[PDB]
Amino acid sequence: MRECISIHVGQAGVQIGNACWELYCLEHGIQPDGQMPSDKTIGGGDDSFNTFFSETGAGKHVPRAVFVDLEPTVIDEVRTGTYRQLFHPEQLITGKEDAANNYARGHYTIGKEIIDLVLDRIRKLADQCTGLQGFLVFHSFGGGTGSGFTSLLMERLSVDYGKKSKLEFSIYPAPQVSTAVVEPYNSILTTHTTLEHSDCAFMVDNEAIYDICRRNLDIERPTYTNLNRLISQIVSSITASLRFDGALNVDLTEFQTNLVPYPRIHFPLATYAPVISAEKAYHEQLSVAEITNACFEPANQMVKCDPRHGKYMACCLLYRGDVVPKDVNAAIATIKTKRSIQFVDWCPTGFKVGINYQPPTVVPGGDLAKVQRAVCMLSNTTAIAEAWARLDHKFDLMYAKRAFVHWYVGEGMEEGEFSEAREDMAALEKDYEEVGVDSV
Amino acid sequence: MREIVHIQAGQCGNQIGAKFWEVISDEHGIDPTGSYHGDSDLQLERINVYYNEATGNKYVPRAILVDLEPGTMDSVRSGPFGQIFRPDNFVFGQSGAGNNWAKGHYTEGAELVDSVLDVVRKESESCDCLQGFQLTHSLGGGTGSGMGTLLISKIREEYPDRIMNTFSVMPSPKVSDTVVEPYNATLSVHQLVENTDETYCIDNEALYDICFRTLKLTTPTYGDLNHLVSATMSGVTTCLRFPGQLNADLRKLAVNMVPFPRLHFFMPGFAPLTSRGSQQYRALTVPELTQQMFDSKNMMAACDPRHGRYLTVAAIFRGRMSMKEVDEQMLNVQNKNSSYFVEWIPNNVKTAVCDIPPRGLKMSATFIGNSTAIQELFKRISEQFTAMFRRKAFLHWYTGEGMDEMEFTEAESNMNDLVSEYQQYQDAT
Amino acid sequence: LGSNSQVTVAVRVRPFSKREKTEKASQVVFTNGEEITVEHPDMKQVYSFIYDVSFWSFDECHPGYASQTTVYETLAAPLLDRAFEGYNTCLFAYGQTGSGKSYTMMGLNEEPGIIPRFCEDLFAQIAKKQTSEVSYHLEMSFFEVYNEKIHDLLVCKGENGQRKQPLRAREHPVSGPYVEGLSMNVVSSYSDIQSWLELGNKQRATAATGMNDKSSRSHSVFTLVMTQTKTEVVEGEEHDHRITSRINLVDLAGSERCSTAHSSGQRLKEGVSINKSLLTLGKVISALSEQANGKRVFIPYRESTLTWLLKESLGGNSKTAMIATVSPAASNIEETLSTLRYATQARLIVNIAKVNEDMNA
Ligand SMILES: CC(=O)O[C@H]1C(=O)[C@@]2(C)[C@H]([C@H](OC(=O)c3ccccc3)[C@]3(O)C[C@H](OC(=O)[C@H](O)[C@@H](NC(=O)c4ccccc4)c4ccccc4)C(C)=C1C3(C)C)[C@]1(OC(C)=O)CO[C@@H]1C[C@@H]2O
Ligand SMILES: Nc1nc2c(ncn2[C@@H]2O[C@H](COP(=O)(O)OP(=O)(O)OP(=O)(O)O)[C@@H](O)[C@H]2O)c(=O)[nH]1
Ligand SMILES: Nc1nc2c(ncn2[C@@H]2O[C@H](COP(=O)(O)OP(=O)(O)O)[C@@H](O)[C@H]2O)c(=O)[nH]1
Ligand SMILES: Nc1ncnc2c1ncn2[C@@H]1O[C@H](COP(=O)(O)OP(=O)(O)O)[C@@H](O)[C@H]1O
Ligand SMILES: [Mg+2]
Ligand SMILES: [Mg+2]
Repeated sequence: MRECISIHVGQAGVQIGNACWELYCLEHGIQPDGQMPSDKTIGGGDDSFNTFFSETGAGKHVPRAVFVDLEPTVIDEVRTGTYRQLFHPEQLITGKEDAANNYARGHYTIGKEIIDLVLDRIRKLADQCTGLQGFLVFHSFGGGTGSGFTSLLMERLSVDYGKKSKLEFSIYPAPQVSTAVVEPYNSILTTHTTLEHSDCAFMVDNEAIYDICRRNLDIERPTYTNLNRLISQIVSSITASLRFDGALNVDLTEFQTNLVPYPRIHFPLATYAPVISAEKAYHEQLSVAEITNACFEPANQMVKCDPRHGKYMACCLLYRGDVVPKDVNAAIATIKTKRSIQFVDWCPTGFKVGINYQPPTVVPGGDLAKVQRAVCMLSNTTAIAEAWARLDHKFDLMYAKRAFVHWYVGEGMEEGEFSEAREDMAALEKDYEEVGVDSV
Repeated sequence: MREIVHIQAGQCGNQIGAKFWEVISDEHGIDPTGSYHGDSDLQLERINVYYNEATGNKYVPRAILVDLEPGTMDSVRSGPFGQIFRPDNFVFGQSGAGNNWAKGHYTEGAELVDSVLDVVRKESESCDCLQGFQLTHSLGGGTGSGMGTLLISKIREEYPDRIMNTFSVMPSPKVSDTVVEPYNATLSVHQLVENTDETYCIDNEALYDICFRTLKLTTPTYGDLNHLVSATMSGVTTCLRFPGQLNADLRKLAVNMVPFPRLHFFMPGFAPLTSRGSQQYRALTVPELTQQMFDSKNMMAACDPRHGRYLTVAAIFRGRMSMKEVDEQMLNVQNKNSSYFVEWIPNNVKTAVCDIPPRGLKMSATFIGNSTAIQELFKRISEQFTAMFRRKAFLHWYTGEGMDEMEFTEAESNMNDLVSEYQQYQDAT
Repeated sequence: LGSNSQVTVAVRVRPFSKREKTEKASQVVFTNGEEITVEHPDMKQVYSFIYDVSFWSFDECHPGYASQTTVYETLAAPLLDRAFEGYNTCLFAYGQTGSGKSYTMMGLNEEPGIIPRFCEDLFAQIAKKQTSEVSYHLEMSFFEVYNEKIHDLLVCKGENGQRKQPLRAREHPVSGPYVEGLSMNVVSSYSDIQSWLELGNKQRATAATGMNDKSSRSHSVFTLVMTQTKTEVVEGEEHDHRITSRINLVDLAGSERCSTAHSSGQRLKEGVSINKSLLTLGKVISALSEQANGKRVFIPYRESTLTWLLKESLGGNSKTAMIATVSPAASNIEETLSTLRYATQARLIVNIAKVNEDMNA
């Protein structure tokens, strides 16, 4: 009984959470009604694992998830959908006054009326814990909730709990594509506030996943269900060692160590190679020598930043299925002998490994195929600086004419804070430059 | 929940309001008597955005009419959708303004704005939350312009933190809907630029051309023009009344479209418009909409966007669709026609989506655009204003009803300063 | 459209405050003479700034100690002299809550600022010219901005739970913008001016905050209209020439980071209203600085009422002084940098002050 607590903030968070708990439910057999025909069928079992789920004497397994938001258009789909008899009715919807895509509303004005309830709910889900391990936020840069509420929440949780992991997932803004013209402000501000309180922040980018879904699965008209299912498989792969039996198990405290060298450079990138439909499920062997060489391809990442424009700095590879630990070592070795994948002269290892025996599930009427083995790689590399610089440039083009600043000011934000966030984020680019200069 | 308070100031506002109610009801399933008669459930869930409950599952609308003359109220009462309104919200008078702003902002309107604000208070305080108002008025008159501007002023003095969106009609360039237009229009712009958060500009000539060119209508009544205007008024609130993948309330559009406060005057548009015969030859996919929305013909603003640069654009879609298509299409539209956009806004497009489409179209949309091409509409008004003010062509009727000559120069200076504010960015730096 | 002119800028550091001493705050500001230098505490980078005038009030013992009787004779005396020469004049403040911008202008009962010294030098200099050839007349006004609404300061409110008369602005075609219902009272002796200023200071809105126990949460303006009628060569009756002048003394408020100076309710609202007013004036200065560089630029005055009622002072026809009050604290370092940045961006403004006289003959 060691427990992790999921928190979902915003439309994107709630959608990724729905896609994630669908996967968990189809994995353990735990159903929408909270009842599991696995403990009361064979004569015993612990299939619904109590790390992400809970238990009630009536067989109802209520999950550990708040599903926070500030607009009832999203949570009411859960409350009036299939997974209504599963969650706790304390979903912490406000019903009122969406943030309108600014950081100041969801950090000062409307957020402060709602955060104490969320903290009380987290405390109530953490007092029946006999020692938890960490949190998992699902926020989206390019909004008011994902940018401000996550900042306030990781700021309050760095005061009460303190010595606990506070990992997060983040929809990195695409450079060209974007569904908002006020997102760079919120992005730099959240990277100013969610820096000294968080530990690791796994980034994704809807453009790269569009491209890979087009190239591999052959979908020309994808919608966010298929995107969130990939992200659900990723968050399952990074949360399986607690939830299933394995050989070389990874805990949540081991991401802060092998991946966050400096306390500010903790912005890695996810990748999940065996993305193949049922048609291409055949004609491929799908061994580790193919997978791990596909996960490092530039055209299979989840962020739109070429790894070849920078040196790799750390990598955590987490496998699932029939993996014999000789193909993994051979794959890492033949990946090390390549001249494109370039490592820095203070991390020769850079190849953390993790194995698990439970294969991945499959959603009916889905998009992916039944593959006996899966892989998920999380890379901390120095290319991200370029992407950050792009956003930084946007911040310098729009702030130099005080555009949109009345809206942030109207919710109490103090322009000096914007300049401070800019100067703070520039030093991080300078740090990414420092960590490429090889030793003398 | 979010709740809009409709107001209908003048004849045009009343007609558009009736058509919009006759549009939103058939969308939510309400009948003329007030009862629910539907097929789905997502209608009654967010019905409080526009409606209230009376007693027996009856649904009355949150409309608050105002009109100095008595005819339009009786036309809206005796019409088809007239038995559903609240009769105590009819707040009219007699002895209309007479195409005089002075007789609709100081003398006659001063006697009835109190009653209209009483109804506004009664209907607003009932609400749990409040997202803003939604007025419809027509420059070129005294009831609409005067009374609506005074009401906006008094509301923004009372309820400031909300949005006083209004779907104003502007005067056409060539034909004159009324002789003394520039006085009233310039004064209304003086009383709107500083007392609003968003505003929409509709013009009759653009809608005539849309009716004749795309829809292939040779005799379009006012009802068709209005039926071409309630469309976007629905599309704006579609992401509040219905669910979707990417939601966008009015405040989100306001934050993303108004980079500087005064520059909130926009150009609206609808997507799938076609003749009753040429519908079986067209493909109901997304790029056909996206090229039917950016064209300089669908825009009701009577100002070609090609003569300026889109500072901002916003697109509210409604249907089962793929977001890759929408995002990539907006990206390639920005890349192709880069000269018609700006460079210091890197991404100059906002997207927003619903999932419950319209009554008969599998795929609908709505477009809003802040461009520098709308400075022409005010340049024209100011030129007419100078031509008619340099020797005081029709001014003595405005002074006698309590006004002076300095307010006119104030409004002229403000309108010209706004034109200059747009022209500062019309030119590539 | 007469003679050219330039904006005068002056900087002023305050000594430590109690909240800074309790927090063990360091000295991140130093003078290398007439200049200003800031060293970030972490020792990563330096910045330097040069102005036309600099002051120092960190301690009473250093050399070059610029006190209240010194900033006047360095900055304000030229304004009174150019007023007697006919020109218009403005002096306006800038800074952060607690920086000392309602201590340099108004002052204390035992440490007068410019306002209780300007209108005294006025009368000490008029007594030397009380002859029958130049006859003077002085009118005063003292108004306030609160929550983007104008208010009059020198008016006895009627007995009621809420009596603060809202007023409106209006654009004159020739002169410029102005206020309606303004009590443009008359002044003859200091005994009346001091009383009016006492009533104003009483009526100005005040409250307690974390950075100032007596914070002023409104934008105050003190206007003096001076007119001197003079005799010249004429064919008939004498005393026909007239020279006019306006003297504006403007006390602004601070940015007020709403987290540190924690407050909720009306205080937060007027702080954000104050913040919006401060946010448009920086835009205005950045737009007026780019006039001299040779670029076409818009100068938005109508996004805030303060800039709307001070168009003549930033640009227009007025020789203008900018007093930038800063802090030596290491915690209040970014805001001080922003103040100095807006100051050096305000130096580059060029205005056109013209001697204003109507012969009427
Ligand atoms: C199979 C089919 O496509 O039928 C269409 C149709 O043929 C056309 C002509 C419809 C038709 O639209 C018009 O006839 C029309 C006439 C003058 C001015 C404007 C429109 C239609 O009436 C429109 C109507 O669509 C709706 O009802 C929408 O819900 C529309 N409804 C109303 O406005 C409405 C008003 C009064 C009473 C009932 C409905 C709407 C749009 C936005 C938001 C809410 C509602 C439908 C299916 C059609 C007809 C009936 C021909 C179109 O409707 C709209 C708003 O775009 C015009 O182009 C679309 C699609 C077609 O071209
Ligand atoms: N991966 C993924 N991203 C999404 C999804 N929906 C929205 N987004 C991202 O969310 C961003 C804008 O929405 P959000 O940041 O989530 O806004 P929010 O968190 O709901 O907060 P609000 O402003 O109240 O809507 C966009 O840049 C999208 O890329 C989704 O279903 N999946
Ligand atoms: N676009 C549009 N304009 C209309 C409609 N009905 C009337 N108008 C125009 O609105 C203008 C202004 O009329 P109005 O101000 O209401 O007259 P008033 O009652 O004296 O104030 C008239 O010149 C009409 O041509 C309509 O349905 N749509
Ligand atoms: N030069 C100075 N010497 C000593 N104290 C000063 C000086 N300047 C300011 N102060 C102190 O700072 C305070 C003035 O700050 P103030 O300007 O009133 O804040 P605000 O302008 O934000 O309302 C007073 O309490 C005063 O004692
Ligand atoms: Mg939202
Ligand atoms: Mg003060």
